[PDB]
Amino acid sequence: NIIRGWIFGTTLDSKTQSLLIVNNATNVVIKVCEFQFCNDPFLGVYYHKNNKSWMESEFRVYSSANNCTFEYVSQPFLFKNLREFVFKN
Amino acid sequence: QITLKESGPTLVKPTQTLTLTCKLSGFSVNTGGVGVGWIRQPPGKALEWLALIYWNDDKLYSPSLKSRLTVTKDTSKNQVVLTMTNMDPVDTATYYCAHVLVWFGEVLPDAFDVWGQGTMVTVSS
Amino acid sequence: EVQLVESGGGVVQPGGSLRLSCAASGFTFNSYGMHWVRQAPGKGLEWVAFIRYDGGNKYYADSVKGRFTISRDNSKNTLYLQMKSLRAEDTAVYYCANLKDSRYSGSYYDYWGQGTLVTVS
Amino acid sequence: VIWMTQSPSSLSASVGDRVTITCQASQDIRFYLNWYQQKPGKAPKLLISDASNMETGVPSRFSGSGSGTDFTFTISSLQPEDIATYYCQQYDNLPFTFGPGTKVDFK
Amino acid sequence: SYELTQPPSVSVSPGQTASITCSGDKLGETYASWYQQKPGQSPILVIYQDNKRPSGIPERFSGSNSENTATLTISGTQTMDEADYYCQAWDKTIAGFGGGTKLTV
Ligand SMILES: *[C@@H]1O[C@H](CO)[C@@H](O)[C@H](O)[C@H]1NC(C)=O
Ligand SMILES: *[C@@H]1O[C@H](CO)[C@@H](O)[C@H](O)[C@H]1NC(C)=O
Ligand SMILES: *[C@@H]1O[C@H](CO)[C@@H](O)[C@H](O)[C@H]1NC(C)=O
Repeated sequence: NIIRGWIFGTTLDSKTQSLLIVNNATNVVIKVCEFQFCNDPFLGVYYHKNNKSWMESEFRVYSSANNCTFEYVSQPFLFKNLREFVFKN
Repeated sequence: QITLKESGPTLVKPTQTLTLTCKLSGFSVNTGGVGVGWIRQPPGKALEWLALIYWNDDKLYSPSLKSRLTVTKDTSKNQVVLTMTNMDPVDTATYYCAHVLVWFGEVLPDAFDVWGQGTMVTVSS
Repeated sequence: EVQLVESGGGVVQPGGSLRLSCAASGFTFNSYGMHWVRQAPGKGLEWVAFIRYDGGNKYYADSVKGRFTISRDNSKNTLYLQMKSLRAEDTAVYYCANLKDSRYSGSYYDYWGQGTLVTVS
Repeated sequence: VIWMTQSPSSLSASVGDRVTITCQASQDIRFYLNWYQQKPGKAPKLLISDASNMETGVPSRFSGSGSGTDFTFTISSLQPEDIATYYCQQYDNLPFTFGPGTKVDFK
Repeated sequence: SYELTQPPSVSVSPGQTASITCSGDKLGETYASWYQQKPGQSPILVIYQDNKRPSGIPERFSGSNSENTATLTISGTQTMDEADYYCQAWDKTIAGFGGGTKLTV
């Protein structure tokens, strides 16, 4: 469960609206804002004494999230496990 | 700021059931990552863990007392409730509530970052 | 790493025809749209045509519209330009490129080929 | 068709000098403008996209700005290696177009 | 409950560094935490995950966990630090607490 979310947009900067979809420990968050994204966006997590368990550390996807137009919250979207998605606009 | 407070009876007789209520503020009991536990401490003695409840309705109990312990929560009033049945005189102690830090990957408790004030309970005829 | 190689250039007469191609490698060619841009010696850049990643839609400059056709093959990772009814004014170095474009191409990168010289005389 | 123009047509400057190039669009293209650099015998290289977005690997002495119809390109401290012709491209609407270009020479 | 062993007390002068340790069977396999308590009051978390301070906790506090022994240290111990310190650790999600150590300053 390393892949957590996606960024969609055009310029992908603070000039225009962009769509950010991120899963966290208990929910899924969808936001649309004039985000100022990090040079290399990611989520920070740390691990327990045993490698089997982990906890939320910091959120490092963007430096700012101004002029938001949309927000939605629900439950997480997420042998080996195969997950498939289709994204349309 | 995150705060918790205990309330309930301060005196019960032997062979009676006690209910203690924890009131919380600064956070919602329905928020992910949230949990609350209960601990008791007899006069001059060390802390003894009783039980805890998580936001996902998962629960843990101390195996030495589990048979007499129940923990529930009110999702509307933001409260957590502990029940101890059939108390004996030896169960005289100060009872505490506290917030529980827990790991998300695999259910595993960590530490109590926020504690209440404690309420003294006497068991006596 | 990323390569774009134009070829098929040569010397032809007015009223004739010539077909150019551009080989692509080192990247997911079939994921990107492509542009043709030409430049005469001592002159600035002239945009020629654009084709979508799927080879669906095609766009042309008025200077070549009705005479030139843009096409592609995603199995051979090759971009093509079919030019008919050539004129002296078509003398230029023809480039294939993946132009960075936040609106149309969707590319986050910008690549240009070596260019191939076409002469009409 | 959106037409692009540039000013000056050419300029000369010494090492350490500040150099500016102005571009103008016949139509409002928002910030949808690319700045390209070209030297003789070579293909154009992109230095700036979306008006002011500096490309990775481009030296900090380069910058861009402007919006709507009026755009600018600046070199804060000209080097011997910065002698080249710069072009503006608009990509708001197809067909895309390039400007006439501005040449920077050595003083 | 998980077993934790502590000294009954430690004694230092003000301005000196105090150290309280706790031993067990599986401390090297689990994270330890420490709490400070005074009579008539609830305990406060001073150290968690072996060597981390909670916000609001004086910079004097530090700790470690090695050789199946947990440590709490107070650098430049003040008279305000004259309190009972407890060690906690978990084993298979079962809690354990030590007897507590009374620190005299
Ligand atoms: C955790 O990973 C480390 C390697 O980084 C390994 O040495 C250790 O044994 C692992 N522990 C468990 C419980 O998997
Ligand atoms: C975006 O937010 C700023 C304040 O942070 C405001 O001044 C500006 O007008 C807003 N832009 C739009 C289009 O609302
Ligand atoms: C996860 O996202 C939800 C929704 O925004 C938020 O309430 C919660 O605090 C976030 N963090 C955790 C640990 O759930």
